[PDB]
Amino acid sequence: AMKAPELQIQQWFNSATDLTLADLRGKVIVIEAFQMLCPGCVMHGIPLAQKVRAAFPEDKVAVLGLHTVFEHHEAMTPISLKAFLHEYRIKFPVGVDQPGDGAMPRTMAAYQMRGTPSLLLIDKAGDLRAHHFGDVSELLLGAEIATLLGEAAP
Amino acid sequence: SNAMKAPELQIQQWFNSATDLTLADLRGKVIVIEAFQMLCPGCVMHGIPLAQKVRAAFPEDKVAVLGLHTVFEHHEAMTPISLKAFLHEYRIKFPVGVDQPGDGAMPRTMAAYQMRGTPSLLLIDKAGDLRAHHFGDVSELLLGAEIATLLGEAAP
Amino acid sequence: SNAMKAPELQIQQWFNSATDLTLADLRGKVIVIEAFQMLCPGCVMHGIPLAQKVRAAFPEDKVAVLGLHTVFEHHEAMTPISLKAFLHEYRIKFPVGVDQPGDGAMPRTMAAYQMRGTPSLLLIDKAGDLRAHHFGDVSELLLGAEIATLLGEAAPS
Amino acid sequence: SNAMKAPELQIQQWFNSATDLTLADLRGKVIVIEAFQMLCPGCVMHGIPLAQKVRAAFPEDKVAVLGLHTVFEHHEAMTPISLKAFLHEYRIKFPVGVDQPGDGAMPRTMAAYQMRGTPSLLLIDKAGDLRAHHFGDVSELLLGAEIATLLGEAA
Repeated sequence: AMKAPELQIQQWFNSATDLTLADLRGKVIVIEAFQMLCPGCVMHGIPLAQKVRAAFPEDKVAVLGLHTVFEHHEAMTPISLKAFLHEYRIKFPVGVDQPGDGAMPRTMAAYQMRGTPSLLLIDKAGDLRAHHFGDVSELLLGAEIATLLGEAAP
Repeated sequence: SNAMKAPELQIQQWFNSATDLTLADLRGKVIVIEAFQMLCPGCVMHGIPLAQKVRAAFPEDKVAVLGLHTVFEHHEAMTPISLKAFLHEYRIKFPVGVDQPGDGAMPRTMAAYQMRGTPSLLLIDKAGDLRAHHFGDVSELLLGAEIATLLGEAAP
Repeated sequence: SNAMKAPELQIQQWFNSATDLTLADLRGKVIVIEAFQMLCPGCVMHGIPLAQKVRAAFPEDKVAVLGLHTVFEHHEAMTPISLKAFLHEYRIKFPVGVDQPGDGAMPRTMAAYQMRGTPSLLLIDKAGDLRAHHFGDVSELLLGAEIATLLGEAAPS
Repeated sequence: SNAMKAPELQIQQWFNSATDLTLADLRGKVIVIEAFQMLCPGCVMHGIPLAQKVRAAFPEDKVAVLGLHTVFEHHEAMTPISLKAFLHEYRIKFPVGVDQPGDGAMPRTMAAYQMRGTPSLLLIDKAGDLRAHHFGDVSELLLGAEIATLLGEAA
């Protein structure tokens, strides 16, 4: 039906461990898929993910970044991303999506994302429940997160 | 004046420019230089958009707008390959010069101008003298006033 | 036993390789890894020519030879665009992996292996265990002896 | 004279030098210029060591030794960013000038001297005329002889 595909991560930043979705079962998971050089991610996507992180507690809601480099690959390598996350004070876990055989990296391809910024919501069972591309109403995102937090744990 | 000649640009490479621009090529124009780092949040939010507003407000024949990429930290994260993509993604079309690597962390032009950080905005007159040097937030009213003052002066 | 476990490679990208190579992929081969920086004079003068001799002296079916670009200084001078040109000019044709950036200066695989600098030469047995770890100058007679010893050992499974 | 006047250097940036050096600055000294690319194996193995051998054999006051980084291929791989680190790693301390990038692949000093490739070694006399232009391997005996001859000529 709707099981969220496993993350395929080359390298994690801001994380002691190699996080998987299975590690996060029982939490609502918000994934911000972004490119560090995408003006919409920097202006809207990343700040939204920071608002979510600030508005909901860690024990109930996981917020993750997924750096899905599908263009200008040499300009946005993990060494660039490391500096990005430092300069923009981004503290939540951020996974480098595993580069693919072509332009799109593996997690992006598995989720059939249209590009960036994309926001994915996974429920406590690990099912994919929303997938927003571009601008997101904060009111409606809040509504969706609440709907998922009000559901029973597996 | 007690004004002094603007030191010559020391550029490693140019983006968005058919030629290797010098301040001497630009003699007779008022020159606006936006010194920035591409991973500096204040440069991306305020400094570059301000330089674009100047470009849109004044004609090319009268006012030159240049970007100067002055990387003084995280050098490996802001190499010319990254800058090229950044200019493309942000649709920045005016000429942008990569400042040459310095003896230490600060690059050559930045040091020559004794710049204190980024974003910094420099204004050079028709005669090639440095007339303003702003670090950080700049009032658009004040900036327009200064540019008009320099435009109102007789060509050299 | 003196056979410590070999950490999994943490690589950002590969040159001269169709696939993302892992040590698990290479199980059953003796693996020689040359960890180098492209601007390190000892790597250019000695380490890389040694890796190429190993590659020429042993068959690909039995011995894998891998380069690991472990940039721990002057990071901006030794980025992958620079490495690509270096591998071309020096005709280095075996797979070369760029070590992932670390928390600090040292990259991740280099730190995992507790390397002292470059060049370093690491030898991993058919079972995936680290068996030698040489820093700097290496005796070709003694390295050839170590590779034979490892090749002499029974396959795993 | 006998010999073509050496064309002016067209340098984007100098390393290991307090000033923007010119051939005119060095009138009255014999000048040895080693044109090289930092990723060129023959430059690293033979050309730069030769320049260093010259610098060690002859006093600073009589013989100037300059490097000229003439990047004509893999341009993006050998910028001054990478050259700064290379000079440090290899402990090259003599003045090194980045040749001004050209319109095409060849930078401007390289094109002005019609160099065949790297390493190339140029010899300029005390009067500023080009007296030798070598490509690839150079005989140290021959080079020493050529330098002595130029050093033997009047002011």
